[PDB]
Amino acid sequence: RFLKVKNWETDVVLTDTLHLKSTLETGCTEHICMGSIMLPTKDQLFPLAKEFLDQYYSSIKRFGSKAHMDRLEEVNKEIESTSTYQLKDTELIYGAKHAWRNASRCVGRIQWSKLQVFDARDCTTAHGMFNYICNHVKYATNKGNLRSAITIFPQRTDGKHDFRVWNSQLIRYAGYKQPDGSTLGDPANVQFTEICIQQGWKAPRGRFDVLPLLLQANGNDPELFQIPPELVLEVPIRHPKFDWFKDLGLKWYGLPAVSNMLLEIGGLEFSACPFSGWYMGTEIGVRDYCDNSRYNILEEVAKKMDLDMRKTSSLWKDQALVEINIAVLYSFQSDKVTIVDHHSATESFIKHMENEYRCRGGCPADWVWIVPPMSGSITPVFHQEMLNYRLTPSFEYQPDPWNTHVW
Amino acid sequence: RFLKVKNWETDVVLTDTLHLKSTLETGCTEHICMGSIMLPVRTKDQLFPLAKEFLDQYYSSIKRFGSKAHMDRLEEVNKEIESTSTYQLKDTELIYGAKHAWRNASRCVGRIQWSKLQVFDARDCTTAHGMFNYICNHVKYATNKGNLRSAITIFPQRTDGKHDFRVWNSQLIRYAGYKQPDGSTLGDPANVQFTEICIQQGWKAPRGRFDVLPLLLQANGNDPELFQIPPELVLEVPIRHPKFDWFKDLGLKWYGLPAVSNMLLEIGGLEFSACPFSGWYMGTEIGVRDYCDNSRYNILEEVAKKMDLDMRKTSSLWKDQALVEINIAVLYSFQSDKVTIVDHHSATESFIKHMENEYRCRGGCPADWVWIVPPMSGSITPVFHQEMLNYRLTPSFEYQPDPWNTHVWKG
Ligand code: HEM
Ligand code: HEM
Ligand SMILES: Cc1cc(N)nc(CCc2cc(F)cc(CCCN(C)C)c2)c1
Ligand SMILES: Cc1cc(N)nc(CCc2cc(F)cc(CCCN(C)C)c2)c1
Ligand SMILES: C[C@H](O)[C@H](O)[C@H]1CNc2nc(N)[nH]c(=O)c2N1
Ligand SMILES: C[C@H](O)[C@H](O)[C@H]1CNc2nc(N)[nH]c(=O)c2N1
Ligand SMILES: [Zn+2]
Repeated sequence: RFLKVKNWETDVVLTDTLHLKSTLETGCTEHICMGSIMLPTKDQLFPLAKEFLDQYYSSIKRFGSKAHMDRLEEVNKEIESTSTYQLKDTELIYGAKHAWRNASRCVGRIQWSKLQVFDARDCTTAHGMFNYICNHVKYATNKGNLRSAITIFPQRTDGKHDFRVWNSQLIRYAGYKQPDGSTLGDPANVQFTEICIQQGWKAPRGRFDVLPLLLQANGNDPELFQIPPELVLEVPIRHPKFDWFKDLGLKWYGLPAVSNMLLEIGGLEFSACPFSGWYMGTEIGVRDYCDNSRYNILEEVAKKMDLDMRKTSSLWKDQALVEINIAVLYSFQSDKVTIVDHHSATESFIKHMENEYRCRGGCPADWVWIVPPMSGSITPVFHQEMLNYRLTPSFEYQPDPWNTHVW
Repeated sequence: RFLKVKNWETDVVLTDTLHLKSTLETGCTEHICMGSIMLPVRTKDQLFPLAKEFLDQYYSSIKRFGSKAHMDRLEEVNKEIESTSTYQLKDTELIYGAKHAWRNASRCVGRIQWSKLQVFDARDCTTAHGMFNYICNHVKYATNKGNLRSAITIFPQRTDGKHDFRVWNSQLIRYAGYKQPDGSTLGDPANVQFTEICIQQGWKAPRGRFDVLPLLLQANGNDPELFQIPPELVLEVPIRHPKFDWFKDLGLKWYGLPAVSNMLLEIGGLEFSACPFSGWYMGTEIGVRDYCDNSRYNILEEVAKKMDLDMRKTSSLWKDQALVEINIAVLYSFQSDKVTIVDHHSATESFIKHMENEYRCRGGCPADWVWIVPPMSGSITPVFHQEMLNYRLTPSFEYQPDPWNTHVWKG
């Protein structure tokens, strides 16, 4: 019931007590581990509220206070009357920060307490949503000196008045299927791109077309908006040794901003809660550029390097992979856009774990997602045992809106 | 019940039914995933159902389920159990069992080869000297002058837990580690404790960076005895790089034969506590883990210096760059010397095909993603994108405690 995790590089052992507070389920059982699977009423509401308010009031050293009891009573009375309840600003900010703190798949959580929370609960329309999002984008970008932020739209009511950002991320490149049979731009975004066109977007059929926002307010029909180009900071990718690299025509955007997840706080559900931090280099250079079902540039790069691509054992793929990731980091750094390499980031995370174990009694972590997609065992997280469990508040996946939407 | 796994690169979906035959536990619960945790004398009572489960599987596999031969065998085993408190496997059952333990090993990427395993029956062995002879023969057969052949040698099963056969070496061939008074380490830091035991047991250490350890062999629960594997049987490979000529001067080599000797083979409830097995190396085992772990030979710095990489900031990815060159060198050396080796691209691609074949023919393939994905370049291998289900089937290979912690010394 008290669990130990070992680091096999350092022999440091940590003891986890925090998992006992866990409430949501894992997908795993005593007979089967699903650790590598990517996607495994009033009566319901009050214990969730209580659960949350207890941890909130504990966090401010006011557990068992009159203010605690009063709030507990006030929320209880409000649920009986209104079926739901509204969070105080203080609770909202606490909840969002802790959702991030509890994100077991996030290597960047050392930063969790430094998060700018934009309260957009007064938003009523898609145009309003657009305004709020432009402001988020500009604030977070900060001329390349990135700052973590979340913008939080009104909470779910009856599920028929959901606010949704249809984009999976605030900033992404379009995807187009060619009559050539091939794929132009980002293959991951082909279907979403069609929904944009079908809803009226005039696509420029390029390779790096920043997508438009598709915004849904109050359960109404979604609408299209274009982020001001001057608010989308992009970085042309060059290599600090290969002059030819620039001719590949690669660029990426500076702001990673996830917009499709569900924020759950104290039983309440925030269906539209876009959040952003800054990139770890491998996200772009390993996954975005080298994934086979993505931009898949390994072959082109290798040829420019004149590698023997006859036999896998020459490790030409591995060599190109490194150089591509070198270029990414170099290009962001040169243009003063915040970025972190996988060594720095995993090193920070180990320090964060040790802090969390020391100050909270644990840190839920998903090894499968925490270990970088390149050079795994030369990062300290590879050698770190991690316990994965679900704490609340949380960010959760939710179904894409086009499957759910009564049009 | 049915379970789906998805490959996120291809959208290929597979359906697992095999997990219904799972017995042993995972360590996980509905509240916690222990998927990245490294680690987790039997009564007649529990033994016969374990025997029966096994014998049912065996007779199904040879398409004689329910046959008179099947029924007589169950009969014969049941009686032998209630009479002698244990039982003996037939040669055929032993071979079937060993192959399936490998086939079931969810942490092994090399399982496409599982049906080609040479099984050496060493159940007639009685002394440590006899163990030595068997192990030399295994090493010679498996090495095959560089054309490596998978093999396993199976020593007598556990009886009361007081007469265990054990190979004290974690692997048959491995380099010594020596801790210096200044705190530095000569050789393989992983093997310091065991090296110290060997020395205490009377081994004369040459004290170099690549000293092959002697074998420490325990028969019938007696105190272990030291033996030196004939050097001419230990195939080694000097590591050089195809373009960097200074790489040879790093003075690196490795042995060709990876042979795990510290695990326990369970077949039909019987426990084989000494069952050394061998295959051939995937390059990253040596080039990534052995050479480049901070806790092992740790050569990243020296290599990076000789390549003259910018090492002042990690963002140059000097470590990643050096790591690739080292791994090219390992593969290059082995291939040049005609010693069997496989790269992590070939091996993972072969595993995916094996896994899919297993799903179609067997209804599943238990696999541990955390171990299957190679320790470099993870997502440019197809296993990274493959959802996997991890569960435990028997027969199986299991960890067991280190013998120096449990052994009762006779003196
Ligand atoms: C500030 C620097 C940050 C870094 C370096 C970072 C890094 C990462 C990385 C590399 C991943 C894996 C994503 C993937 O492979 O697709 C991830 C996942 C995740 N991050 Fe962080 N992140 C940062 C900020 C944030 C913030 C501000 C939040 C929320 C407020 C957050 C919440 C999450 C969540 C919920 C996941 C898992 C999402 C999923 O399961 O798909 N991150 N992060
Ligand atoms: C023939 C070529 C083979 C290849 C390329 C191969 C590859 C591998 C690799 C890379 C690992 C991970 C090792 C580590 O990271 O320490 C592994 C683990 C394992 N292999 Fe295979 N292997 C082969 C043959 C065999 C054979 C012949 C057996 C048994 C009959 C076997 C059983 C296992 C088991 C039980 C593990 C898990 C070890 C543990 O948990 O410590 N393998 N294999
Ligand atoms: C907040 C944040 C910071 C950071 N460094 N990275 C992220 C993820 C950004 C991202 C950006 C993006 F465009 C796509 C994805 C993942 C796509 C869906 N997966 C599940 C296949 C993620 C988010
Ligand atoms: C049979 C076989 C084939 C193959 N390609 N590889 C192996 C593993 C070889 C090996 C050889 C070795 F010396 C050490 C290890 C791992 C030690 C335990 N870890 C947790 C530190 C493994 C075994
Ligand atoms: C199947 C497997 O779970 C899938 O490929 C995962 C593996 N680990 C990952 N880790 C991160 N950080 N991001 C990912 O998209 C994935 N994909
Ligand atoms: C903590 C973690 O489970 C540990 O470092 C594992 C990770 N995956 C591995 N995978 C392989 N093949 N071999 C290993 O030793 C490990 N070590
Ligand atoms: Zn699990």
